[PDB]
Amino acid sequence: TKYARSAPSNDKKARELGEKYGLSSVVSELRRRTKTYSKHDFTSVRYIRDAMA
Amino acid sequence: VLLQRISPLQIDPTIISNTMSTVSESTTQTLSPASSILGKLRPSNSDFS
Amino acid sequence: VLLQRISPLQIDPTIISNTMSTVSESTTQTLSPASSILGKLRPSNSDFS
Amino acid sequence: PMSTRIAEATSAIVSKHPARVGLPPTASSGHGYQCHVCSAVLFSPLDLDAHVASHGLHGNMTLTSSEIQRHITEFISSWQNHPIVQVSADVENRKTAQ
Amino acid sequence: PPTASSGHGYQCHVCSAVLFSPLDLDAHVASHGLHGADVENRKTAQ
Amino acid sequence: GYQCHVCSAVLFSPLDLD
Amino acid sequence: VALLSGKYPPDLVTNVWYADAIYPMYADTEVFSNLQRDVITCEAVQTLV
Amino acid sequence: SMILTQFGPFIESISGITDQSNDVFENAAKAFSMFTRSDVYKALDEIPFSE
Amino acid sequence: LLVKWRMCEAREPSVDLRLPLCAGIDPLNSDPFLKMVSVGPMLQSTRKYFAQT
Amino acid sequence: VAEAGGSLYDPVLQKYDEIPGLSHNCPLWCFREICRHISGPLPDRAPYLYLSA
Amino acid sequence: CCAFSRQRGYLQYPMWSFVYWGLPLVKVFGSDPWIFSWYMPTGDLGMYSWISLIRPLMTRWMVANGYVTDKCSPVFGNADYRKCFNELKLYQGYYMAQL
Amino acid sequence: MLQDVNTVQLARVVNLAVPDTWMSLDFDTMFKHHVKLLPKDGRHLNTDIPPRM
Amino acid sequence: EVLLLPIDHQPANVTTPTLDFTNELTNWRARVCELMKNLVDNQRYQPGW
Amino acid sequence: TQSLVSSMRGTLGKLKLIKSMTPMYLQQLAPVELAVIAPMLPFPPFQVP
RNA sequence: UUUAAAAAUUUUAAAAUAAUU
Ligand SMILES: [Mg+2]
Ligand SMILES: [Zn+2]
Ligand SMILES: [Zn+2]
Ligand SMILES: [Zn+2]
Repeated sequence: TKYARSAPSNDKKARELGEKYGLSSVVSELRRRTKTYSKHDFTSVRYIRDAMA
Repeated sequence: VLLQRISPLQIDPTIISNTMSTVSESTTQTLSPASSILGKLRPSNSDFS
Repeated sequence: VLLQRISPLQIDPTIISNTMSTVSESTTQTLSPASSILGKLRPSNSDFS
Repeated sequence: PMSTRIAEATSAIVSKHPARVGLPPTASSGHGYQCHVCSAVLFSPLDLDAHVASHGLHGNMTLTSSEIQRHITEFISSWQNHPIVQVSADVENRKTAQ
Repeated sequence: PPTASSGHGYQCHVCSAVLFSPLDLDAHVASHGLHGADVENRKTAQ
Repeated sequence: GYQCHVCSAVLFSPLDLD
Repeated sequence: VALLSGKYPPDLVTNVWYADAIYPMYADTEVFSNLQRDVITCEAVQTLV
Repeated sequence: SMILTQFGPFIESISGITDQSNDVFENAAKAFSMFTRSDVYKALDEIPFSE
Repeated sequence: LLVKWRMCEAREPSVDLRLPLCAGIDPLNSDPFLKMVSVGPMLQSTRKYFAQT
Repeated sequence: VAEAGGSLYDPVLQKYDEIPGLSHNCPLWCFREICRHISGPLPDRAPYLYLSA
Repeated sequence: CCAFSRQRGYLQYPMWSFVYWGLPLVKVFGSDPWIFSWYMPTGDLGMYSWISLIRPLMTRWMVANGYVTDKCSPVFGNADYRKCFNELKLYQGYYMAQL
Repeated sequence: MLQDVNTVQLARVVNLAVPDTWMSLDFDTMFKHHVKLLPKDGRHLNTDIPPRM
Repeated sequence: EVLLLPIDHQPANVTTPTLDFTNELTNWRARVCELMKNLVDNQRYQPGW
Repeated sequence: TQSLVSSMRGTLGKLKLIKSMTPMYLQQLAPVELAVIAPMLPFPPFQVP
């Protein structure tokens, strides 16, 4: 647990960008689906690869 | 057949190979006792009946 | 992990490699003492923990 | 979902062994894996497979799904028997957290 | 002995492949399942 | 079919193979 | 080859091994029915004489 | 239906069912060459996409 | 083609089978996963196999 | 051509992979629908033909 | 690799050229499906690699369809590779890839 | 004049290199330790190599 | 206020260390190598070499 | 030559002490199995000294 | 009295493929 993410948050700016171009539903869907991964696993890295392809 | 069914012994002819592979012998030489006995003996669990 | 972070000690098998590489072994042989320990001195699942 | 899918794949790779039981061996009920080329009864999947492989005239071997499975079981036995791999975990228990 | 196989059979029927011989087919399916009266005859019977 | 083990040549009977 | 290569299972206990490998051939009762055949053979030879 | 009727042997060859060979390869290549874009979009029309 | 070989034994693993090293190479991707986990990634320098001149 | 063959069998995992066929591929659907709605009554179906010049 | 293989008096590549460039086989010579990985190198080394793993079956298939001769080759035994590989267009792709 | 020329000649006659796909793997230790020129059951009188080759 | 150790401790006296051989963990390696040399010495144990 | 004579010595001395269980089996367990199998045989033993 | 270590150099100049600044 001590190695959890501690860099500053990326929430307000991301939602601002998503709202300025109408892509708010997509941003909210990604921001929601990402918060369900809490284990460094093959499945989470596959999630990142798929989201970035 | 029933001796095979009952007996606990098991013949695995890799003991011979693993013991003959540790022999120290040169290479500039036209004879090799290890290879010679491995050829003469041919350890194979095909017919140990 | 705390000991590894606090210690000024490093580990590298290149020391063993360079030490072994100085002994002279015959090219025409079947047993290589320097080349055997170098093989069996690499940990499994590469963990030095 | 992908979690169940990767989990099933990991199980299909890693669960190539029946179990680890402490009991004396036995021909009948000693987990003796019987071959068919000859009536012998071996006490391990890898043992039975080395049996069947040494059956087959080593000079005339070619690639096969059987050989692939043989090498995979031989490979995973070592990772299963490594001690750090035996005793290790990622998630904390109540007692260790306490 | 060192037998081989030749020609005829091809039906994998677990993964729809076609093999080189029925003996190879048998070995292949076995791998699947594994991973994943004369008087002399009268006297002998006697 | 009976196959050699030194050059992979294939024959059709054990005496021929020998 | 069989006399040079030979090994037991990993940790066999011979009493248990034979106790559960010798059971079926003694549960099969067929040697008792041969003594009657021997009786009939002797009776027949004597009657012939 | 269309692509199957065209090159079923090629489907079998590259899908790990039938042994590969040069004849199926070159026949399939013929099928690729002698083939029009209207044929492409008709083949796309044949696909019964789900919801 | 005059030289023959012999496939004897599976070498011991060179990396843990639970450690993601490249996203997409997981147990779902069987062959790359087995090659990566039984050979191990690259961390060495072994250039120039007989580029002598 | 490639997807006509269907699913595949894994010699390592001993099972057919679960990858959805073309009937779950919304990029192909959008491609076909855009080409349709652009072509309309015209017999020619390609919205432009790429050529050397 | 088929759709980009023919174009105009035609000139076609046999698949053996593509196998020479690096692309790994699937089901050649009556073997099991999906035996070869792509990590097989490209060129002579890769060719030797994928051949030596199948050579016994590779020659028994040849002998099982006609191709037979009275010449004990050290590699392929009695089957006449020199005629069949010319027939199967193996030499052709193997030497066209090098151009 | 040093470095006798039995190595440059072979290096110039043969073209055997590490392919592209192996760059991510650890082929060096595979060359060093896990391809053994002494066969499994000892010498053979065929696999013997002369001292000056 | 005491900590036990399975090996002897001896504080250094320079904060810029350089190599030396005088310690029990090197003497142990020396002893082991000497006895390895011994059991390799005679032809009573390794005759084919 | 001396090398070949020494290699033959090594092979013989390594073949005389080969960790095989077959002789111990023939001494300790084989007669017990023969005696356990004999009374159930259809054709009783017929021996001479 | 017989065997054997053999050199691991570069930065390799140009032409094609791919990755990047
Ligand atoms: Mg830039
Ligand atoms: Zn058997
Ligand atoms: Zn199958
Ligand atoms: Zn032959």
